[PDB]
This record gives sequence, C-alpha cells and structure tokens, in this order.
Amino acid sequence: LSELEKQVAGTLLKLEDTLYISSVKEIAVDGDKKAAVVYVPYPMLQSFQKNSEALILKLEKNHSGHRFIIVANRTIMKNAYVFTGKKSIRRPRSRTMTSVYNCILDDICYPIHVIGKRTLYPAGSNPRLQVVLPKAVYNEVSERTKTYSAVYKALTERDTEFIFM
Amino acid sequence: RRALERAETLRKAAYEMAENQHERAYHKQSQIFQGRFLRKDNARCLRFYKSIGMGYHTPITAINGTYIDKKCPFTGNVSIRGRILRGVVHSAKMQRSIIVRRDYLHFVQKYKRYERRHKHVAAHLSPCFRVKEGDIVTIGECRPLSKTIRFNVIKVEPVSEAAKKRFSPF
Amino acid sequence: MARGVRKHLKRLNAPKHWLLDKMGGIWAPRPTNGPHGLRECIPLILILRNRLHYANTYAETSMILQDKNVLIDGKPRTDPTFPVGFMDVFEIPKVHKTFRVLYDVKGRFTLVPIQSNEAGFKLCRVQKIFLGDKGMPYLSTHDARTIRFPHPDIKTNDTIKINLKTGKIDEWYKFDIGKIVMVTGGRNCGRIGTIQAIDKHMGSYTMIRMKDTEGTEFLTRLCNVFVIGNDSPAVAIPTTKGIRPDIIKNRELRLRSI
Amino acid sequence: GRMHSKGKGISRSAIPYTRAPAPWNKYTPEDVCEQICKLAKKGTPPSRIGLILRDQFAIGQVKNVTGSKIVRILKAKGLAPEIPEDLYCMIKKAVAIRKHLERSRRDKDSKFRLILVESRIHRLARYYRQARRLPPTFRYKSDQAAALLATYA
Amino acid sequence: VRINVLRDALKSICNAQRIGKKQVIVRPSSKVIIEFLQLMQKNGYISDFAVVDNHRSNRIVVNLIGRLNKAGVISPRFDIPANDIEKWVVNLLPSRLFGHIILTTSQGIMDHIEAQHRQIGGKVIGYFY
RNA sequence: GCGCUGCUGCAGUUGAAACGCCCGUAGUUGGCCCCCCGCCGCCACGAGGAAACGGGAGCGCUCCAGGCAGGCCCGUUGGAC
Ligand SMILES: [Mg+2]
Ligand SMILES: [Mg+2]
Ligand SMILES: [Mg+2]
Repeated sequence: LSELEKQVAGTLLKLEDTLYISSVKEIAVDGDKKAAVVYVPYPMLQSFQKNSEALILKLEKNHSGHRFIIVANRTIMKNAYVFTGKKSIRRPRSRTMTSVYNCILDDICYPIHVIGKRTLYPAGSNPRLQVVLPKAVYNEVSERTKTYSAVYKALTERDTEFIFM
Repeated sequence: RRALERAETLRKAAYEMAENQHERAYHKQSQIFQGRFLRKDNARCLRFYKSIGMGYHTPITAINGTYIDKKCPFTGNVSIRGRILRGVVHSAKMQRSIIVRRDYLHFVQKYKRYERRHKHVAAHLSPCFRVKEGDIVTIGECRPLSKTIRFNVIKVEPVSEAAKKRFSPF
Repeated sequence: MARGVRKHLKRLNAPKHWLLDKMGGIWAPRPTNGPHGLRECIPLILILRNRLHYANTYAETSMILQDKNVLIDGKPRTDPTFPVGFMDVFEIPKVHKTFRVLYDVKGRFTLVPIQSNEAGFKLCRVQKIFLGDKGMPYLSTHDARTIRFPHPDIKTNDTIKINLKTGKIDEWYKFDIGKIVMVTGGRNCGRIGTIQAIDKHMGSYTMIRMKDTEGTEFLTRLCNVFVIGNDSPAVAIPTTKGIRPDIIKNRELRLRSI
Repeated sequence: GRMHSKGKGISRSAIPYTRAPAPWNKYTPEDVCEQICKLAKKGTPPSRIGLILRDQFAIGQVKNVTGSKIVRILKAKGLAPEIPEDLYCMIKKAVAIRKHLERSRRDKDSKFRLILVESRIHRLARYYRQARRLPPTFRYKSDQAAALLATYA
Repeated sequence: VRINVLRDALKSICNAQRIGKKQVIVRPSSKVIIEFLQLMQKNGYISDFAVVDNHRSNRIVVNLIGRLNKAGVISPRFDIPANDIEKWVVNLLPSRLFGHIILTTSQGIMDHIEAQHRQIGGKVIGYFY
C-alpha cells in the first residue's frame, strides 16, 4: 500500500502488450539519485529473472529519479536447534545469516557474475570487503557501483567496495 | 465406555493368571482387596498406581498394564529418594534387571591431564519399559533391593542399533 | 568404636567461637542435653567465669548455681554445664542484670542488656508440625518446646512469641518476602537484613537472598534464617545494626583502640 | 595411494568457482532428469552417467543445473541401488582375486592384495552400517560373496 | 595428517620473517587464526592481511614489517586460573615488561594483561614477542 | 645436588638405545564451516562443612624461642581473616 507500487504496476501492465511483487524499499545514495529495491516473493524470483534486465531498463526509462533493483525476500532464523523439550528441531542451512547475505550479493547483480570476494583487515579502519568482477563488463556497471555498495550496506550492515579484474 | 473395556482386560487377566498353575503362589497387588473382581459393575478401581513426582510422569503402560511387581516404583511399594543419575545400558540378560555403565573424568595434577574411567551399576527394570543395549536410562535411588541393587529405572530414551560407541559422560 | 555415648570433650576439639585458650588445659566443659545442641549453644560456666568474671574457678560457679543465683527463662538452673542458646533470657536479680543472648557480627555469643517491659517473652522458631497421640496436632521449636493445639494459620518456618511465665502463643510473624531476618548459621552469623527472593530446588535445600540495610547482599540456606519482626525488630539488639565491616575498617578500629 | 600403500600423488579434479550453468545451456532440469532414468534403466553406474552427460551432452556439473546430485535424484525416483557402487566394485575385485587364486595357489602377491581389499571392504561396510544406509544384518563373507553380488545387482 | 593449522601458519610466518620477506600465504583461514592476527595487528607486529575466498578453506595473505622475534602455540590447551599467571609469564616470555600471552575465555579472545585486569582466567592459545 | 627418571624438562646415524616388513582390535588423536536453543567439560563467585599445625592483623613475656594477652577514660577491650 504505497504510491510507487501503483505506477510501477501500471508500467508492468503496459509492458506485456501475472506476476506480482511483495513490497518495495528505496534508499538514497551520496548523490540525489536513490535506488529502489523490489522484494519479490522467493518462488517467483527465477521467473522474474528470465529477462530482468529488460524489465529494469524499461522501468528506469518509464519512471526516472532512482534506480530499480529486484531481489527476493529470505528469512533468517537465529537458532541452529530448537529444544521443545520433546524433540530437537534442526534449522536448515539455507536460513543462516551467512548464506542469505551471499545470495543477496549474487542477486543484486545477477547478470554479471561475481568472480571473487576478499575481505581486508586494515590496522584500524573498520574491516571491509571488496569483490571482483570481469573486465569484459565495466562501463555497463561502473556507473552503478556506488548504488550497489549503498544497498548492500543498507540491507546488510557489512560494507563493501567494487573493483574489476 | 473406555472404563468398561479396561476392567475386562484387568478382570480377565486375574483369571488365566490363576490357571497358570506353574506359579507356586497367587501373585497379587497388596493394596487391592481381592473380591472386587466379583463386582459386575465398575464400582471400584481394579488397579493401583501412584505419582513419582520430581517432574516425572507415570507411563501409560503401568496404568493400562496387567503385571505384578512389588519393586516397581509406580505399581509397587517402593519410593524414589536421593540422587538421580543417567547412563547407558551395558547388559540386559537378567530377568527384571540390567547393568548401567557410567562415564566420568579424573584429573591428575602432576601431568595436568585427564583420564577416562567407567563404572558398572545395577538397576531394577520394571515390566513397564522396553530396553535394549546402548539406550540411555535415568535411575533413581531407593532402599536396598538386593546385594548389589539400590536403583530403579524411571525413564529411558531410545537409540539405534548402529551407532559407533562414544564416551558419553552424563 | 566406643561402646557407648561420649562424656568428655578435648579443649582442642571445642568449637572455635567459644574462645577457649589453648593452654587452659586438656579438657573443656561438656554441655548436657537440653534446650539446645552442642554446636548451637554455650555452657553457663563459660558465661559466668570467662566473661562476667563473677567466678574464678569451677567451685565458685558450683556454689553460685547451687545457691540458686541465676534464672533461665524464669526458671533457676543449678547445672554448670547447662546449655545456653539463642534468644534466651538471662536474669540475675541480686545485681538487677537482665540479658538476652544474641549473636554478634563476628559470629560469637553476646549479652544484650534489656528492660523489664520485654523480658516476659521470647521469640522462637517453628520447624516441625506433626500429629501426636490421638491425632492431636503439635509443634516444636529451636529450644526443644512442644505446644498442643496451635492455630491452623501457623505454618512451618514461622516465628512465635510466647510468655515466659506461660507457654501461650501471643503473636506469630509469618515467613514472607520483605521481612527483617537474622542469620544464625555459617559464614554470615549475626548479619541482619531483609528478604528479597526465595528459590527452591526440589528434594534439596532452599536458598534465601537478603539485602543489608546499607545495600550489601548475601545468601544462605533456609535452615538458619530467623525472623525478628515485621520490617522492624521486635526486640532490642546490640549497638551495631548487624553490619559486618571489612578487614580495613576493623584494623583501623583496632589501631584507634590501641 | 595412501591408506594401504606408500605412494602419494595428487591427481584430482578442480571444479569451477562459479555455480551457474553455461550461457549456451538449453536444457531445463527435466530433460536431464529423465535422461538419468533412461541410463539407469540400462544398468549404468552413476560415474559413467556423469561421464556420458559431460561428454555427449556437454554438461560439466549436474548440481549446477538441477540443484541436486545424481544419486539423490535416483533415490527420489526410487531407482538407487541397495549397495553403494564403490563397495560393489570392491567386492567384484575381491571375487576376481579369489577365482584367480583358486585356479593356482602358489602366488602370494595375490594373497597380499586380497588381504588389503578385504580390510578396506570391512572398514567401508562398517561405516555404511553406521549412518543406516545398510541393514545392520548386512555382513560380508568370503564364501557367499558372489551370491550377494548377483542378487543385489 | 594436518591438525594444528595455527602452528603451521606461525611457523611459516616466522620462517618468512627470518629472511626478511614482505608477504606470505597461509592455506587455513580459521577464525582463531583471524583473532590471533587481529591481536598481532593491533599490537603492531604484522600490519595488514587479507582473506581470499575459494569455497575450500580460504587462503589468507599477511604483510611483515620486522619487529616480531618469536611466536608459537601450546598444543594441549591447559586451564589457567585467574590467579595463576605469573608462573607461566616467567616461564614463557623474556621479560615482564613486554610480550603478550593469548588466552581464550568465556568473554572472548584476549591478552593476559586484560584478563589480569578482569581477574578471570581460561585456556591458553599461544604467545608472541 | 640430578635437566642421571626429564609433565614443565633427557637421549635414540657413529657413545646405551627405531621392533625385519605389512594388516589390524582395544587405546590415543582427529581438516573447515552455522552468532545466540539443551547437555559435558571449562572459568569466576557463593553456600556448607572441626580445631591444632601453616600463613597472617594487634599486643615490648627485660629481647627471643613463645603466649593470647593487657591497660585505664578500653570497638560491647581484643583474640580479625
Ligand atoms: Mg594406516
Ligand atoms: Mg597427500
Ligand atoms: Mg649405539
């Protein structure tokens, strides 16, 4: 129940000539441009991912003022086992904190595959992570690395920086 | 109706149990007065059971059972008092008894290291439990029941036959 | 194994809090059975010879007692080894000295001088309720006293007020959170404080958490917690309000006294 | 070659960092899913199945596509064998050694190899008996090995 | 077989420093190694390091700047009473002025000075100076 | 003394000392990973339970080995821990 969903859904209906989204979150960057995330339901992520690049481009052209990102919504449980007193319940490994963050990272920029991750530990600076991307693509995603870092920090408290190799 | 069905199974047992002529004497539960079984109506309770306490629960088998055991803690005339411990089953060849293995650790100061030790402890197993080797049992202290027995089982978790033996302090 | 009970008591084996000199001799007084036990009592002779100093030897105590010069709970006693315990009444009319036996902070016996207004009663702890002959209810106390037909409202661990002349209950203070208590066992003997919490472990002891008047907190088991009133002591107590000082303060006080 | 020998080489395979499929992939997991059945229906071991898929169908890794391994698929389809393949091949080698030995009984290297193979078989069988992948009653015996080979194959 | 990753890492680091190199590689990337290196970095012995992911026991790279003389582990983790630390200090380190002994406690990985301040003890991991 | 019994903390090519080799059960030892749930060990605090001895606060038996005394206007004199 927000204004943005209404016009983005209007655009959605204006694309084809079935699939619905859960919610939307926008976050600003250092520049006046913001980035909007779409919390897609988990099962329909792959169906949205067949040609997500086209959808994001058409949405950007339809409604400017901020970039459109599409991601799934995953839950996190905070206990490996559960002691009901009678039987012990195992938490599946897919619901851990670490798996969700990595999947989020891969989803933020699915069309361009990540070729490596590295975390650096400076002497005093808060430890930070730098990823590695192909040189085949750069100017395609060079202009939108700051937004990627900002959204990663927003969703995950962990920070990051982007490079190419 | 449930009560009527239960009494027949209880009432019926005391019959052929009497026809089991091999037994030297008629085994009976002391609390009950023999004669109630002649009452055609379910006007009196045919079986006796108590609550152990300490947060434990009386198994349904004892309540819906048909056996006689003076040394059982639920249907007998013995009480649980003192220390409650845990262990694993080592042997179960005896009639109504088992051997429980207990694991602990001993510290040697000179070498600043530990040793693994074990002890054998005998317990009385009521007919209300089914136990095999390697299961985990909880035993409660009671008065001397024999030369080497001062404990009775009150709980038992199950285990699988295939399971590499693991040193398990409890 | 001794074939019978024990009638002696080596001085080196005596309780620490009696404060008996190592070189006094091989032997020490052996208390006789009575209101209080061996480790929760003190003989009369020790009070009358090693403290008040009204006697110099065993013989003088013998003469003083057999002349009936001391009253205990309103009753003259003539046994030098009679055991004196907690919350008892000590009277010597010849010199008009009235004392109630309580505990100091350091964990030793003391005499609290009192008045005539409150020497007609004593406080006792109830720790056993049972059915006697014919089924008639009874109760018992820390001083080996039995009362028939108590009020149903009275339960165990409570505290009872009884007149010295007549063993008739006047009032009873319940055992509840928010009540002043006096510790009477172990490391914290003599400390005064108010209850804060009660935690019970099935089949074992029950632990009590109290806070001193100055905010100090301490623990002990329920077997040595005594109630002395509702938020305020019913009886007169020593000069200090049950405050155990630290080693530094005690050393300072000793230096001042020297 | 370490557990029962002295050598120590390091010939292995290094799978890629990225789990995604190829950009020329044109198969949904269903196509691979039924293909496995057809090869399974012909009595093909999983390893040969993987080699066939990789060579003819140009699928380097099945897990990257269907999200699951081959044996898991077979079990879900109720076609997985009762004896794991490695133990079965171990038993085959033991049987072949035993037959060659019954033919002539002056060769000692063969006895040495047989001892080693039986030791390995016993270890692996114990491990599989644990984890409840085999019945507890399962037991390997020299004299009726071929029967358990053929009947369970 | 490989057992104590920390020992191999420390031995490699010391060997590299002995010939005055600047960068090293260490196959294991355990958390305990990470905390050990963090303490070293904060105290000023090794400066910077990075962890290189690969899905198969990530690798780690560290930089050297001299200074460090020795660093080792204690293979069986003893139990150190809060009040029984001076004996180990005297037995292991060259002087009471400098040096750091690593203990793992219920409060996390810390140095013997910090634990002495909090009057608590635990298990010993290693040392360096 | 003795690091000549070596847990801290010995030696094992030539001084005394690596089984001829392999398999293998008890036994000992076991890579990495899940941020909070239960259990074992572990650390800290606490209760409870004898003194003497030992440590230790104070007191000039002429000092001391000792003892728990002693002064006047003594913490309720003290004998704490
Ligand atoms: Mg081997
Ligand atoms: Mg190798
Ligand atoms: Mg030689």
